[PDB]
Amino acid sequence: QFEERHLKFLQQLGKGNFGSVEMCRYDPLQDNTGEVVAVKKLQHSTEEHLRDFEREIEILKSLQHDNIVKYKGVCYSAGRRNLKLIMEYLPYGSLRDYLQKHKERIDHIKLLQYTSQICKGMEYLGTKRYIHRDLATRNILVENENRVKIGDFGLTKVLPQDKEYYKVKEPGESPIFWYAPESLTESKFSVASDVWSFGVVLYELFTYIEKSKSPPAEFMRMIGNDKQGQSIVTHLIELLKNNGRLPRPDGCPDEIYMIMTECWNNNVNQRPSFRDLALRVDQIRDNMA
Ligand SMILES: CCCS(=O)(=O)N[C@H]1C[C@@H](N(C)c2ncnc3[nH]ccc23)C1
Repeated sequence: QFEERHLKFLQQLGKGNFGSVEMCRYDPLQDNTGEVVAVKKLQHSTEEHLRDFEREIEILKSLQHDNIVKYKGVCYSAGRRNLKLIMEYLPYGSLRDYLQKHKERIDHIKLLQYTSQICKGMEYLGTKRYIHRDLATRNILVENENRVKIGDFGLTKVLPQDKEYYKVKEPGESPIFWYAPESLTESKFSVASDVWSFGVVLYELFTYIEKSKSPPAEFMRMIGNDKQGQSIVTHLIELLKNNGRLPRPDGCPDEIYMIMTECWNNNVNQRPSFRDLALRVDQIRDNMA
């Protein structure tokens, strides 16, 4: 149980259109010896966003896996109008920041160890028919030098039993440069669209988060200056339809780029499964040694 009066703000960790994550101390003894936790809260709270947040909390509470961030509890203290999700806090931070910082000691075998773990986490979500929808290094956390965890479930949805996709028509900001074509055009999300986004995560890893090499940076460079009265998402859809793809990262092995290109198939049914991805990654890693 978490009492609101004992949560002490330390630092901001990240932001989403309607959500924010903060590093807080939970200090019931009020002597600064309390545990440091990660607190997720709604930015501009609504009755609709609260119900969605309740679902997100039920999703994370239902997950227990070595490569999934741990649920600690909730903090209401003021009915259902100031709901907070309490999670474990990982001092090493996001994989996005860690990779950039430690790019000299992180080798390809290490990148593939993280890749394998994300795949394992994703296969586990699949057993529960959960679609993550927002896979990105920004949302992956570093437990230690040999372990990562999927750390946010803000866009995660459960598939209904009757279909293999979830349709989401909703404002505002979508991570369009991580989205599968059918997610851009039909707002259709599936295990297959999470595989496409995984391909983009694999790309982020092998660029070591070089700012000018990010998926928005590369797609924008490919779209070019000829924007002339058309939106960026219109240009992106056309580019993907015409088989335009993110380039092979500098020093990335052909076999690893092949996995990315397979994830980025226009036909959802031709994309690999997360079990096949783990097999292929684990073996490329074993061969590197
Ligand atoms: C709201 C949209 C998602 S976001 O803000 O783009 N990414 C999240 C911030 C968080 N993160 C870096 C964390 N850092 C350390 N410990 C942690 N536990 C739990 C989380 C967490 C992932």
